[PDB]
Amino acid sequence: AEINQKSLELELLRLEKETADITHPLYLGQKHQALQAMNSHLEAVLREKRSLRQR
Amino acid sequence: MVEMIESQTLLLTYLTIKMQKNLFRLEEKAERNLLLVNDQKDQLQETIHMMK
Repeated sequence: AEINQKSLELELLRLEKETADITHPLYLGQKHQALQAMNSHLEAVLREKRSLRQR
Repeated sequence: MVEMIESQTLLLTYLTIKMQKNLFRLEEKAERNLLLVNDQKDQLQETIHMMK
């Protein structure tokens, strides 16, 4: 019985590790940040379109 | 007096041998019954674990 419990635990942990890059909050959070930085930059570029065109 | 003590010894010894023989038969039947039930327990436990 004890072996069976630990075996299940192991199986569960293995499944979680294999799918962490797309599922875990930590990794997903990093991707969000990178995307927000670029958004802001593009907003700025669009706001100064006239000046940039003139240049 | 020696004849009386010998008669007592004979009675006790007879009782003893008779009891021991019948007790061994019960112990064997009992252990067999316990093992059979224990085996049923083990099969149920394995099935429950797999379902979980």
